[PDB]
Amino acid sequence: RDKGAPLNDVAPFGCSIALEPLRAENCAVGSIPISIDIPDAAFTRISET
Amino acid sequence: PTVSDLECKITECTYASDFGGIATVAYKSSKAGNCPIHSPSGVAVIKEN
Repeated sequence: RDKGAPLNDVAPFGCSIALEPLRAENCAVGSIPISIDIPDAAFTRISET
Repeated sequence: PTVSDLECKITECTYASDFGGIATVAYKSSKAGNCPIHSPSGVAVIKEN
């Protein structure tokens, strides 16, 4: 009752919190260099579209 | 069929070995039927005779 406020109410760059694995969910900040290897079967050949 | 007054264009040319290069051809025939094809230049090798 003379504490400070919670990090899910004072954090920056947009986070939420849990007493669970101690995650800080959904922190929207910056970029992520993401790269995928699609299954070639999922491709449609060009001569059909 | 005489096919002239046509048009040809690649649509997805694959700079490659397997027959990845494709090209639509705006065929402008007189009769209707078969039409043998070939590139007299050796640049292009075609899967369809």
